[PDB]
Amino acid sequence: WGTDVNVAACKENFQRFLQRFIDPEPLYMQRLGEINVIGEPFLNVNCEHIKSFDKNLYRQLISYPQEVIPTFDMAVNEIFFDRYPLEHQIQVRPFNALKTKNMRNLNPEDIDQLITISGMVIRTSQLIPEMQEAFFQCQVCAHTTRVEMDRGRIAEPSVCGRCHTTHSMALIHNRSLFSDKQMIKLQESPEDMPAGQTPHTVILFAHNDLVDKVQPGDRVNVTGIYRAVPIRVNPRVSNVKSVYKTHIDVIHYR
Amino acid sequence: DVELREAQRDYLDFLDDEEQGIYQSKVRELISDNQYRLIVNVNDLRRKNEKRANRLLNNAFEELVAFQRALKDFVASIDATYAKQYEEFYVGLEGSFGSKHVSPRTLTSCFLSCVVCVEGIVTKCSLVRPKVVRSVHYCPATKKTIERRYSDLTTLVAFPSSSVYPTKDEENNPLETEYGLSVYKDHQTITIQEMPEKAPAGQLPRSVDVILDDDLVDKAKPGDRVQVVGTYRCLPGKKGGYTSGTFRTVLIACNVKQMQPSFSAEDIAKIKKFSKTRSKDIFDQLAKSLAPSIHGHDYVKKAILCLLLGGVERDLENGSHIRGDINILLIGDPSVAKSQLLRYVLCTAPRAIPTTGRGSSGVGLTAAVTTDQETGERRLEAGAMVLADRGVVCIDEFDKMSDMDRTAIHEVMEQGRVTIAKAGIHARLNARCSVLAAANPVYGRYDQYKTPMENIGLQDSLLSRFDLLFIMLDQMDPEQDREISDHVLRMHRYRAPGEQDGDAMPLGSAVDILATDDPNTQIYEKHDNLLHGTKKKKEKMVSAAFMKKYIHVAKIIKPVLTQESATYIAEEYSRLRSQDSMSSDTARTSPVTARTLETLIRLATAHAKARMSKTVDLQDAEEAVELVQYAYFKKVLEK
Amino acid sequence: KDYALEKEKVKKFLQEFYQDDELGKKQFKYGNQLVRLAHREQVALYVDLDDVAEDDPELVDSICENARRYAKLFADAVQELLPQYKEREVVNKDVLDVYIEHQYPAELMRRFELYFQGPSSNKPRVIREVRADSVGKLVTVRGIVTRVSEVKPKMVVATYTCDQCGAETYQPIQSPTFMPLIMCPSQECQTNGRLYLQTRGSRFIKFQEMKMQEHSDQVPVGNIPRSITVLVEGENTRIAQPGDHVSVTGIFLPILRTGFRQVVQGLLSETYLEAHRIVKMEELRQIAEEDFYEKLAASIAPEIYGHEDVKKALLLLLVGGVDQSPRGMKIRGNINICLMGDPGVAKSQLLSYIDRLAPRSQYTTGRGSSGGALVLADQGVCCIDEFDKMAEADRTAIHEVMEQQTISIAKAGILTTLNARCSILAAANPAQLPAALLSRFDLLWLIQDRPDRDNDLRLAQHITYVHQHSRQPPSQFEPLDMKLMRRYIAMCREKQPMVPESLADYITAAYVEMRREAWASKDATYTSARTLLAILRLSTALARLRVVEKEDVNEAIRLMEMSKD
DNA sequence: AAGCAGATATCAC
DNA sequence: GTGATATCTGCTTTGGGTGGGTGGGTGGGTTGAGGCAATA
Ligand SMILES: Nc1ncnc2c1ncn2[C@@H]1O[C@H](COP(=O)(O)OP(=O)(O)OP(=O)(O)O)[C@@H](O)[C@H]1O
Ligand SMILES: Nc1ncnc2c1ncn2[C@@H]1O[C@H](COP(=O)(O)OP(=O)(O)OP(=O)(O)O)[C@@H](O)[C@H]1O
Ligand SMILES: [Mg+2]
Ligand SMILES: [Mg+2]
Ligand SMILES: [Zn+2]
Repeated sequence: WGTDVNVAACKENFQRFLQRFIDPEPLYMQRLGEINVIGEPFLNVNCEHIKSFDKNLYRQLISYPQEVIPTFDMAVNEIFFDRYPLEHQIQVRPFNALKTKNMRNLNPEDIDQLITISGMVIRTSQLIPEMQEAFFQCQVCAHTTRVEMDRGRIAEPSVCGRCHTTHSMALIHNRSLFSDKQMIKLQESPEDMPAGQTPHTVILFAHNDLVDKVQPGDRVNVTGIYRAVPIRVNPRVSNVKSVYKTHIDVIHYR
Repeated sequence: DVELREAQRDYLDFLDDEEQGIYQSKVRELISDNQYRLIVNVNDLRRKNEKRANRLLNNAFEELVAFQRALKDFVASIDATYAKQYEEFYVGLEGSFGSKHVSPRTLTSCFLSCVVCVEGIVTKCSLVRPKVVRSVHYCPATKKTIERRYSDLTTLVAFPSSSVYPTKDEENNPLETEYGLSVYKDHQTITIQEMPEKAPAGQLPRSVDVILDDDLVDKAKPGDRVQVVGTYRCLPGKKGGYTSGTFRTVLIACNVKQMQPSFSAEDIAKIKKFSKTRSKDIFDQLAKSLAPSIHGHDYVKKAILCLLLGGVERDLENGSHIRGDINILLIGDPSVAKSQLLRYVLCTAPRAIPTTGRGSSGVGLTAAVTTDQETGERRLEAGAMVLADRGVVCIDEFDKMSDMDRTAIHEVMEQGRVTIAKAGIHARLNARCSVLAAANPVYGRYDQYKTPMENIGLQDSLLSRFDLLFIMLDQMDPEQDREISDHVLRMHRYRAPGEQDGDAMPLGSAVDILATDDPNTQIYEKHDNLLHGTKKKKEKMVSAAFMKKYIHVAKIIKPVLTQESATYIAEEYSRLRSQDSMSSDTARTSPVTARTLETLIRLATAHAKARMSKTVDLQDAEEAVELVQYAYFKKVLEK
Repeated sequence: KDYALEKEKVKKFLQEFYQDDELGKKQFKYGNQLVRLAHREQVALYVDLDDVAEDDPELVDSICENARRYAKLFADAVQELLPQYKEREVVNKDVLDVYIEHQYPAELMRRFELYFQGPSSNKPRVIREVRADSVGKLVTVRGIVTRVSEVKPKMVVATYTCDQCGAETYQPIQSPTFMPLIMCPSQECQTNGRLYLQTRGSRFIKFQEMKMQEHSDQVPVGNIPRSITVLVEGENTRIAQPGDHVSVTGIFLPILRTGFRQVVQGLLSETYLEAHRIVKMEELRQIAEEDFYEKLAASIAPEIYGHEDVKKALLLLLVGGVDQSPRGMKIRGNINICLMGDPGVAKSQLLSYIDRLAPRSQYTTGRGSSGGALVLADQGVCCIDEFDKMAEADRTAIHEVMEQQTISIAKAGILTTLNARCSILAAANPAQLPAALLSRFDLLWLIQDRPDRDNDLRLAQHITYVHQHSRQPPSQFEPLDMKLMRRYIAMCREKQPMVPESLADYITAAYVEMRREAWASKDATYTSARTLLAILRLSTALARLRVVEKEDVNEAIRLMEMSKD
């Protein structure tokens, strides 16, 4: 991977951040205590605090959110389990208090980076299930298998292990494991619009507990990762267009 | 093979004619004017080699290929560099083709692979698109270039070559296209439709599809009347290894002609002498000569002459605009020849679009959206008033148009522009036309005891947009009845010299033009006893052809207003506007406004044009004032 | 031709071309930019072909005939020269550089762009004159931008990594579509893996698509304007907006089809223009110092005669009044005027003038368009001609704009609000418009032309002169040109004058005087509480021309009472 | 041109 | 010598009007003009 990210060093740095940072008892130690009291396993962290304590950790968080955030989760989980011997492990949600970008100025250089934008919600979709683990059953011997999804691709078994028959494993859709996804359309704020131009719109994708957290009409600051995805020419071919489409993977709503 | 070589030899012999020199000189001119199409007259070819002409007209594609090869060789002989300049040289045909003169109804399968000349109206045009002729590719690794040739069913030598460009060499090394070294030619498609007057009874006109390539692109636009010389071919196609056996047919054009006067020195001298002969009588004579078959409505004819001549439009340095087009409205009782005057203008004016109030819509008047034949692109098609740009629109049954449809005419009538804001299209179309409208009063027959405003039944703004309004009344007067009856019966007794007694006009007609140039001027029409009567002939009639040439020449002049004319016009405008109840019986047909002053200026300028004068003088202003005085007031009878 | 000699010649031009700078008088125009590109303080290099023409016109001809080839040649020359012009290390390394540090195609390391600035000898064309003989050549085209797309990422080089052997594969892309790679081509995987696209190792570029249109004055008689598609990349993006007049230098190319659509389609192709350069198209104090309000008002449509006070009112609508309260709270400054009168009194001419003068404006007719112009006129002026010919739906939209300065739309229950902060200038012919609409206008001017000999004589003398000379008759003070009038209007608009405490009592005294007259008149005047706010709005507009003073209130009062007659 | 269905020759054990 | 498994061959695809309106608009395609019922 083309990243100057050492997982162990990042985890140690973030644990140090939770231990020592003081809001101008560490603030996030109090937050973890409140998490234990309440039971909601979500820790919101202000990126400005991380910047103040450590400028390298902030720079790495902004440049490589996908790699760095899970290490933050590991650090918070370890620290929390030390201080207090929960349905799920705690998940960090870094956010920026103010927008760092305008919807009109998103650029290719921002692809796969953590950004914050302000806008007004106009539409939200119904829930979309995403397969996480597939369930297979042999159509001869009824032997069952489970396969983990890997980058949107599944490795369908070719031969049953128990009876060795070939091409006998059928995917049972409703025995698989699914997670939630939601499509949201964010409209550019009236204040930031240049005079006489139609508003711009952006697509956001929310997952798991962030689905249904906003409704049409809301005015929100969204922190998330900017993504670029290829577009197929038609559903049948594997040809793609040279111009990519974009969306934002939501990490935090305000 | 041998026949092709012999044909090429014959054609080369034909173009090398210095030993009368017409085609040697034509090719030299082609070189000088930077052209790559030579128009050949088949009459000369027929004179010099009859068999070669018959083969050319009956086996068109092979013979044209040989002809173009010979032309390229001859051009190379005169100048080799020029020959290298152009990929191919084309041959166009003109003259008399005998039975090959057809219409879209008579163009049948028996003319396949033949040269034909079709006459019709252009109904549909397409966008110009490039078509690849030769492709050049370069190999960066191996540093060599390869060329490819393409052809399709539409080329002279039909072959269905592959459209896919090469991407790699026989060796795996990749290839890149040299677009600036390749060759492309313009390509366009049009439809030509049978002339409605020629169609048989009860039949909607037929149409044919034509392909224009290279220079021939954009030679014709919808609404034109054209003569296209080309070759007739069928385009057979297959799908899944199956053919229906029914094939589309196309005309591949080699020449396009329009059907702009051409002036000889003698005609120019005649026009100059006619202008010089009289000072005041030119306008009156021209107006008297306009629509001979209608018994006099003298002021209306003068107004129509002014409309045909027009004014001078002003463009100001700031960018403001003042129109020069003159609009006329005629409201009248039944059967006073309003529609006949409109039809005369339709038949005589260079660009005239007919329209009926009940048969037209705002969309059809201005412009329409639809999907492009190719790609399904939202495109615009011109309406009546845009097709009439720098022309005339004749609207009959004006009072029958819907109010919403009528409102769309205001902007064109005043500003001359059409604003299209629909289907994701934002355009400003030029519709700079003169409106000639005819209407009936609200009660059908004008009620003299009611006021003009109550009879006309139109809003003051629309009336203000008309330069002149004429109330034409049918008053039973025994002397006027005698005169009109004599004129009408003389018209109905007339029989054209060619026709025999008892002949009936046929419904429809076969193709009558047998050449591209008509095998068939005098100032005054020859006297005919029925057309003109037995009167001593003191008043002479200007002929139609001379009138068409003279009006064309006069429309280009731009008279300049002078101080004396301006003073007279200002004083007369003040008198017209101030005068309230100038006659107690008298009532105003239309309100007097600054538009009336602009109308006075326009009419004076048109009058000065008729004299071919460079300045507007007092006589022109007096004539304009007389016209406005006649038009703007009407006596109201008291019971 | 052998392209190695051409590349050497291009390098030579880039290296030893020097031009007389304004101050230095001898500077290397492109060596400095090469230094900047090497250090990455610059992205796009624009080669002016006039400079190349100075040295060797033949190379300029070659470039113009086969531009897409020479673009690559120049880019290669620049890429080869960059190392030699580098002095110091790059201060900041972004994600791509970190990926690089942690064979490569030559275009993966490229971070600059090369464009041509067309020669001055190549005069511009209209979209019609760009024909098949121009395919692959460098041309300059003029038009109006009608549509622009949001900037999007386009892939230039796709980078893959094999999960098994961990090698890297590269796929340069030069087509509107491409075929992604799947299976690793490395020897190790071949002797015995799946490829996956790495967005961090790939190179993207900013991409934009726009449509251009022909100028109306250039369309031939009885024709419809044509349009061309312009594809914009890199540093040429975000320059053009809908409505601007642009001159685009670029390369005329056909659109490549892909897949089975190559086979089905014949020898015909769609075209586009590949954009290379997009170009958009104390005496002054003394004019401002004395009688400047009278001079500016008289300069509105000088070819029109006699509407002195109406012209003064229209100037106020242009400056527009103060937008903020004394505490910074937003308040409505836009001034709405309606001109009601009988036909042929220059209402449409005055509206047409204001549209041309206003920087942002839209002219519409009662029936020329229905069910959009208001949005494009935000922060501008919306001239509504034939104001009494509109439908109820159009009337409701105008009513809501004069109230909330926004436009609300509902797409099958999906609501949306658009900014409509625009001034309304309406023209109508007296018959019957609803009173709820007429009371919203700050100034309701009834233009009545009663015939009178001397005035009609004077008007005729003016109009005849304009027809005689195509300009207004001379006067003691010369009207100011539009170019110069739009400067003062913009300059005045920057000020934000405020109304003092002291004037409160005086403005109040004027309001009751106006109210008393309205009750005494017994006519259908619309003097209400709304009138009081109108006095302030006009008073601040008058000051913005010249802290409000008693003289601005006097002018505002006089202008309004003259309107109610 | 791109991809699935069918046919079939071919390595390996 | 049988079971994969790798190679090769032929089909048909696209949305499109020469493939029909005697397939059907619950299989899917802007723009305008033209009949209805309810409307005022
Ligand atoms: N003054 C006239 N001179 C010659 N022919 C005339 C004259 N008046 C009427 N006619 C003839 O009588 C008929 C009048 O029909 P026409 O359509 O011209 O009348 P109109 O005024 O347009 O009527 P409407 O308002 O009913 O349409 C035509 O045959 C026309 O040729
Ligand atoms: N005072 C004037 N000075 C100069 N030109 C004038 C004047 N009044 C009218 N005109 C001219 O009269 C013609 C008609 O003017 P215009 O079309 O602007 O009138 P309008 O008030 O908009 O009419 P309508 O109500 O019929 O739409 C234009 O050429 C305009 O130049
Ligand atoms: Mg009639
Ligand atoms: Mg008007
Ligand atoms: Zn099994």
